[PDB]
Amino acid sequence: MRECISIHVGQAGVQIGNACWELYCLEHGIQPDGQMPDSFNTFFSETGAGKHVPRAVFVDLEPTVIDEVRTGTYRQLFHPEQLITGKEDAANNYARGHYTIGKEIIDLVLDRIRKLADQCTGLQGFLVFHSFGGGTGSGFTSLLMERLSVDYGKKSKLEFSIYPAPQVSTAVVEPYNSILTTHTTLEHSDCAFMVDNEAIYDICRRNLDIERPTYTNLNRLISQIVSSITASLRFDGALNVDLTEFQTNLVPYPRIHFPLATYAPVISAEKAYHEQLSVAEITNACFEPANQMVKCDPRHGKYMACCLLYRGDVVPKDVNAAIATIKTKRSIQFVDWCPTGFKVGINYQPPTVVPGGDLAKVQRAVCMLSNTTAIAEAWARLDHKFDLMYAKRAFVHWYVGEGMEEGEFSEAREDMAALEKDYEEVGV
Amino acid sequence: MREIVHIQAGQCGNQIGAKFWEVISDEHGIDPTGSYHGDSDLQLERINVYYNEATGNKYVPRAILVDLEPGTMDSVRSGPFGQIFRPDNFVFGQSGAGNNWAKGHYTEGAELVDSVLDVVRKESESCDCLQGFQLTHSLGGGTGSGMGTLLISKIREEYPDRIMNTFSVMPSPKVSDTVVEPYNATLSVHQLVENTDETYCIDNEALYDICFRTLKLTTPTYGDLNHLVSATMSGVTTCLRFPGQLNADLRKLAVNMVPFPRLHFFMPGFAPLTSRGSQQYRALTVPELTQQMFDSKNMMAACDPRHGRYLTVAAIFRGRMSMKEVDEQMLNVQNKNSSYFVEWIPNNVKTAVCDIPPRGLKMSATFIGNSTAIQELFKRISEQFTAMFRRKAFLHWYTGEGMDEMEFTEAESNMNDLVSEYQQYQ
Ligand SMILES: Nc1nc2c(ncn2[C@@H]2O[C@H](COP(=O)(O)CP(=O)(O)OP(=O)(O)O)[C@@H](O)[C@H]2O)c(=O)[nH]1
Ligand SMILES: Nc1nc2c(ncn2[C@@H]2O[C@H](COP(=O)(O)OP(=O)(O)OP(=O)(O)O)[C@@H](O)[C@H]2O)c(=O)[nH]1
Ligand SMILES: [Mg+2]
Ligand SMILES: [Mg+2]
Repeated sequence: MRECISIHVGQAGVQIGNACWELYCLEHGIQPDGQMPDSFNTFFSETGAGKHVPRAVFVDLEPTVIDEVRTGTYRQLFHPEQLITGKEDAANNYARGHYTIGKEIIDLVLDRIRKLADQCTGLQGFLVFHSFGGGTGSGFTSLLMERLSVDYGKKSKLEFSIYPAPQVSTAVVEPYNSILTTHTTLEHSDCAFMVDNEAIYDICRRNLDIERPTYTNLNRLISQIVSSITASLRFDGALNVDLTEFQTNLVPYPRIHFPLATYAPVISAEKAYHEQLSVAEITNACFEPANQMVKCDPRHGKYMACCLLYRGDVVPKDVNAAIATIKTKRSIQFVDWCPTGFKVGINYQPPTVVPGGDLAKVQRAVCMLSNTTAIAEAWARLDHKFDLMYAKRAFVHWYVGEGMEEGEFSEAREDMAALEKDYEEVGV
Repeated sequence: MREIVHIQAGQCGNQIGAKFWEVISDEHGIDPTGSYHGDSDLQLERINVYYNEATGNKYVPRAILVDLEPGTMDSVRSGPFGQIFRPDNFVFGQSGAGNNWAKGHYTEGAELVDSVLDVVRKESESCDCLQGFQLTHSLGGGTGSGMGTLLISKIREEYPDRIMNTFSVMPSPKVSDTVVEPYNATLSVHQLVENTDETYCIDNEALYDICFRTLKLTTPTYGDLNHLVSATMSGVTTCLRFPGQLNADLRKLAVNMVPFPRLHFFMPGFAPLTSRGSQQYRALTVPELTQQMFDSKNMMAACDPRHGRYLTVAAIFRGRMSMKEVDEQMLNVQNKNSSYFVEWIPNNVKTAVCDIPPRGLKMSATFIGNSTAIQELFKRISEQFTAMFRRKAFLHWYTGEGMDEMEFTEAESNMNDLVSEYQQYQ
């Protein structure tokens, strides 16, 4: 009866989704056809003679990544109708992928979510994977979230939005389309689990010491964090924290919802033989500036709240000492108003990590969130990127050519400017 | 989907075409008959983008060929993969228009556009959806190519939404067979700046030096000369034809490397480029593939990139790799060479990847760059155009069956007005 649905979008969601459902198909013990030789109810649906299909929907206007899925090994379980393919992508262009060509596809995708929402008994909410730099992965969501918000305003629409690094910005115009969406993110969604792609390279090159990562190795990591959030509503636990609880107690104000993510233990197999991976160890492996995957400096900021989603063989007694330990630390800090910001979710089931992946078969795992003020320094870089060229008005004639007027650019930045000031307001 | 049509305007384009379609067809595992024979089932999933499925399990291209001379058409269908064409798309004319640009673009070609516009009007509407009208025309020298400026100025009336690429071969004084290259090349630019949304300014001057220095070849034969120009644009389109960890189309390269519509010229680059003996002594990694492209010598554009700073670039890598090596190297190059890149465009560089590299190479690459350095080429042609124009010469070929003298001033003015925009950014 506990239910939620995944909305993979753009090049990012699909590359994540082929590796995100790589996990669930191995958590429950189901072949990549769909058969399962309850927990699965939230993301599967028991249909036919032993064939469980995911409650996903994939939308990339590029027809290629889905054709890799429709031809790949997961061709069978994914329903071919919700594997939207489009005709031609928006070419990393927000205004193009919003209404010019996106309107051709929103009419279709909103039927499957209405098919699944009507088929699902009761949802805690949605979850939408996407990236800012994709343009069509981003501007489509600017149009999708408002349709789903009007269609479903009471439900919670969280998002694991990829975010470009200040150094490794793989695109050229993604300084534009990022802040254009964040004006739309706060309006409709309620928590944007931001993630950076350059940080994970620093996560994996050092902790699990991989010399050269692929997006596969990167994506197999960000599958565990999402599964760890949703294991409460999907598995048994001493202290279950389903999707509707932690979003309520993590977000103080209705606009300040941008928690950076974190996962632990992130270590190779050879290195895991050495550490016992105690709760005081891995919990302390979450707050250092390294293991965070958003490329910000948490020490300069201050946590408001946090939410620890333990897994595997875990008991509260040792984290009860841990949550007391960090409150002694002065390098780590907390805003004055929140005395205690540590939700503690447990699941007796271990991660059951993917095979062919860098991660190890640890019997313990942690996710972690924090609605900090340190995230403000992230887009303080990007807001400088956007502001210096919009004054020059470069790369804008494409957006103008697609329909979006110049006024939206000034309205998206000033909102992020006004959004930024709140972090100094709330901080003291 | 995301179809693309491919035209040959001039004797250059066809020998480029016969190699353009000899790497691609062999990149899809194809014989001269047309029937697929490759072992990989992946390389057919978007064979449609160029070819059109015909009977007998035979795929064939949408290769439009125009020269105003049959002597070049005879070379194509007789050569290797000469059967892999549509004889309806082979087009002929009486005379080669005399290296004029006044005969083709106005008189002797305008009596032929109706025979090549209808077939692309046919063969563009024949398919589902398309991205652009790319071609291979010598901007100077042969006038069947400069005639293509008419062919490009009219598609803008038909398909203004789409983007017309131009794999244009520039002129150059160090290698100038044709005497009137400034006449036809300078005037053709008056249209491409207003019509085209992309342009890859290949130039034969440097393109020899890449063939001497990098490969150490005794003599550049045109057959062995275009195997790298067929590959420099196959690597542009491979991102469509094949699945990328990061994907891109001809429109993504446009919007992410065109700050302003007139500053849409480019200089390409391909790597790895090696001799036979000097191949085993290279690392075969992204740094080895990185410096092989950014270096001034490996640049088809006859310019010195050390002078003019790259506004924007793109690096369509190929072969399965790690993105970190593709990210940090493109990121390191942007920092140390801070002068060769621009301040007010952070992270100039793009990336793009595929999992199907070309045959023989386990890894490949490709480079694109919009830079201030192209002003050197435009100065180089306009500095001598005015010499040939001041104290007018050959103008009665351009007055008869041609244009007024004021047409030269408007083009030269708007062409010199263009170079100032590059000068604005250095
Ligand atoms: N990249 C290449 N460029 C070429 C080749 N052959 C010629 N050219 C260039 O083309 C220019 C000469 O024009 P053409 O080759 O198109 C001869 P064409 O029949 O087009 O003359 P017109 O009949 O006057 O149009 C000159 O600048 C040469 O450098 C080639 O095989 N490859
Ligand atoms: N975290 C993560 N990021 C990715 C992955 N694949 C691509 N990206 C990032 O997505 C960002 C924006 O580009 P994309 O979203 O891939 O572009 P796109 O969605 O193909 O854009 P369209 O061509 O319009 O579809 C880039 O900076 C990439 O680093 C992935 O598997 N994981
Ligand atoms: Mg895409
Ligand atoms: Mg000729």
